[PDB]
Amino acid sequence: SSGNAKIGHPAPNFKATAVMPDGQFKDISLSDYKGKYVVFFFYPLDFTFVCPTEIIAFSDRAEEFKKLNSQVIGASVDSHFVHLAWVNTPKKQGGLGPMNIPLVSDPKRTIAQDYGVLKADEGISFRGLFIIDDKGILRQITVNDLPVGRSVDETLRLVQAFQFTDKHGEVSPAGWKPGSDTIKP
Amino acid sequence: SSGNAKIGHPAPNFKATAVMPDGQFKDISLSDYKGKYVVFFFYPLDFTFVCPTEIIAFSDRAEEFKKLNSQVIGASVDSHFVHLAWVNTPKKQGGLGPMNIPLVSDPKRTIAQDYGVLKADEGISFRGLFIIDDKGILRQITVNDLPVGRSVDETLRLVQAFQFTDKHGEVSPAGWKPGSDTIKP
Amino acid sequence: MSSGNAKIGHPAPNFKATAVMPDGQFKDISLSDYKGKYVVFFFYPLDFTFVCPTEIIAFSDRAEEFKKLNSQVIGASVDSHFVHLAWVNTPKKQGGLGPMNIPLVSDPKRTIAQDYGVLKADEGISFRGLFIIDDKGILRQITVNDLPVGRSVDETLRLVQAFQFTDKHGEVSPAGWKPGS
Amino acid sequence: SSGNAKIGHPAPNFKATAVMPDGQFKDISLSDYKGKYVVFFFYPLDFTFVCPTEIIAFSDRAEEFKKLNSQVIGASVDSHFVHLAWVNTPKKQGGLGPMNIPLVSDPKRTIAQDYGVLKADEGISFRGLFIIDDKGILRQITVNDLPVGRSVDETLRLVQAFQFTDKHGEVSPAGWKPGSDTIKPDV
Amino acid sequence: PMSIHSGAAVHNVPLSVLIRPLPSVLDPAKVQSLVDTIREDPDSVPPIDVLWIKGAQGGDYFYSFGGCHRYAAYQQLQRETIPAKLVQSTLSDLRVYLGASTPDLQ
Amino acid sequence: PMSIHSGRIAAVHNVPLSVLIRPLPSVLDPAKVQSLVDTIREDPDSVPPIDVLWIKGAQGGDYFYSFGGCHRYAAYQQLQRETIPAKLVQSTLSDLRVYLGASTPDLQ
Repeated sequence: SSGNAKIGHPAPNFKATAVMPDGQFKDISLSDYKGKYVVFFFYPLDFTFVCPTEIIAFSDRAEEFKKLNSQVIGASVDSHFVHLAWVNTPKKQGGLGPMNIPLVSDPKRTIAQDYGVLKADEGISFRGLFIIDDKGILRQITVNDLPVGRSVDETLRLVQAFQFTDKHGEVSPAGWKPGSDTIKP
Repeated sequence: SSGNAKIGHPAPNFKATAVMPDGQFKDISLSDYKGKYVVFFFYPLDFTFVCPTEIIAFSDRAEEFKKLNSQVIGASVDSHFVHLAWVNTPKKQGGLGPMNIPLVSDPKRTIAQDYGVLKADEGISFRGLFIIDDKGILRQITVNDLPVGRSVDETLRLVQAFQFTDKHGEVSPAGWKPGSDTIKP
Repeated sequence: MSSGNAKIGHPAPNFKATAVMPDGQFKDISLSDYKGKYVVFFFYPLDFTFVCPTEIIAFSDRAEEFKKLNSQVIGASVDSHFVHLAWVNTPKKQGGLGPMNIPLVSDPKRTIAQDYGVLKADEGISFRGLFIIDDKGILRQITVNDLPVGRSVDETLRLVQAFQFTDKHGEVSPAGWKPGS
Repeated sequence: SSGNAKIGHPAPNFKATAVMPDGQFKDISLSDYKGKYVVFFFYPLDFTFVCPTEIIAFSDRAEEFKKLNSQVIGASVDSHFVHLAWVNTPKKQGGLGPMNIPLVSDPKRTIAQDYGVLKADEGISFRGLFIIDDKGILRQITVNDLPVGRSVDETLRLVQAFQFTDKHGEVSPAGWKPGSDTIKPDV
Repeated sequence: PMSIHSGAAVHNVPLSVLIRPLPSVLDPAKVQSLVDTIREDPDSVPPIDVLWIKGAQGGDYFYSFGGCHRYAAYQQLQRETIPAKLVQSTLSDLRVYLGASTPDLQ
Repeated sequence: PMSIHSGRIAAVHNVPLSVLIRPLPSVLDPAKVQSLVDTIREDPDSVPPIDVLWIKGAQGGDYFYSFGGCHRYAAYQQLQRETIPAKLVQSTLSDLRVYLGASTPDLQ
């Protein structure tokens, strides 16, 4: 499947310290977000030399996910102290800038391992993204090798598509039956 | 990782009977396609009641993958006899129509299991897609629950992106060195 | 021993599986659904092969003769129920099966083939296995042919009648009669 | 499969004392019969109260199997001494009478177990029949519960059918190829 | 010119009772094309295959997964019904199409 | 209209009955044979071509296997015709093993 994350079974729960968008530390769980779709995405490392345009895209367009009643959550193996430092380092100096999404800290590497995206040899997450429905069931697995980023558009397409199918399963009995009277000659 | 398929390690090899686009049966291996990028995608079942628009999109736009020196290969657990029957059933009657991509037959469910996309209880593949580079290394894992399809555009984006990064690793040593003469005051 | 898990004289291994019924509907059937009837349960390798499926058709055509003997014929292969349906709705003239008077069981997990000991491991398909199961769900007969040789409807009827004959002369009350010496 | 006997793999070899049709004891092996098709059939017990019409049918019609270059061999768990006694007991007295087929003795019950037809609780063979080709490969498994016998006709049908398919595999390349000259045009 | 999902009874199924839970990517050329073939020659267009599934308390549900273009055409012509062949099926068949979107049908 | 073994194959060939290998015995209903024999004399273009498997041996030898069109083959055999219309489908020695099992020969 993916280390422990199985399509159609409940997404592995984590409890972890996150840096919320207001700059506070909160202890959140995936189960805290039952009732909402969750886009849970790992990135390798804070404070690398790469323009973090991928993470920023998800933060910038967080409104479009809130409109679809879904929460975007980012994660890496870096401490919450590091996440906070990276947020409060301005982009101009190779930082991240402020965020509209919470950033989860996975220092024990247990969450990365549960979602099957731990690169063992370097002790860091691959570029993994997981879509989890309002009932906490895993619906989608995306995992990219380190050099290739994820599209916010493709992520929205998937969330809308899963939600579409979810919605046309709120159905009442038909009130109609076939028989002599309904047959086409 | 994904059952046995690990990002950055060589993609699990299969040998399987495929229905080629000319309507012949050939015994192909993933290793047959070293030197080309491979988009290897599973779909659940032949002859379901769904318009198979996803498979057709990949067949229709196979030219765009050939242009990028990559081969698209489809797979399901159905026999090669079934694949052939589905191809030779016209779309108008809920068949597939002719194909520009080979369709791999996985009746022992070993290939589905190796790529970690076997839904155990029904004995069928999830909607899994894998990108494999010219050296036979797994670069990308996509796995959707059954009701949501894959984008040909997003697949091309990933193949171009991996190929871009692959290409800017054909580099010669720099003719240049820093020192007193290169410093900006 | 025996046949993978199917033992003569013990209860036939139960399956639950999606079948294509003769009316063209999908139903979820179990072997246990047919207690009270004799069952002729037969595997064939694959749907949509290049062989005239004359063997399966013979059993479908002569299904009346089995119903007369209060027995149900059931066919099975590892192909999905979607495939069974497609094969039924493909006319014989184009190398299909045509309509059926018997249900066709779908065994995609290959668990049923394995239980009856007729799974050819290397190709992931059933041998030509046929099993006779009595009204009490007990396995009475095992027939397994290599792939190129088919089964006779007549020999199958002979076996069902013979087992039923012996079954019937075992519905006995104590004897009202005694010898004198 | 069947205890140890697998369709398409070589039939389990036995070495056992048999009563031959001439009334002698010989030590035979299944491997002795490579080059011939073998119909190897178990029956439960010698000297039961049943008219042994099934065994007699195979003996009586042994010529029809010899014509198809196949050997019928019977087997039970009874000693060779018992087989001989049963042969030399006339039918009129509930014996077997003389035989045109050899009868194999399986007193260790190893052969019955290998072919997966040992009824553990009574220590006797079910009514098992196995068809084995000229190369010693198992092609057919028939096993009946005790009260139902086997047809000589159905056995011949199977032997002829396997032999038919065997024969149309001794083939040379066609000496024909498709091309311009062989194509049927549109009409 | 029929179907390999329903090769006897064709019904006039009201578009309003068909559940179509899979999003359709429709090529409006093929839709417009069929819309004309429906007005000009109804007997050209096969009936769609709908799955008739009974809930746990016997409630009837009619699922359309196929004839994506045909359905779209009859929808454009704001028709009340579409020709369809019904195939009775199980809740376990439905799980193959919907996965974790499969509802708990009553 | 057109077979689900050879629909997307253009080429129909006139295959001599004497090069087709038919290794599976046929149970023919002589009513259906006699019926087709008439449709062949009256209207040849009624009767589809048979599907034959074209399999190459280990040394490139060609073999043409007919497992289907049991009745059609029987009809052209009765009319002592030299050839039968057939669509060729290239296949592997591993495909052939599904049909013949332990009768599968070691094709050269």
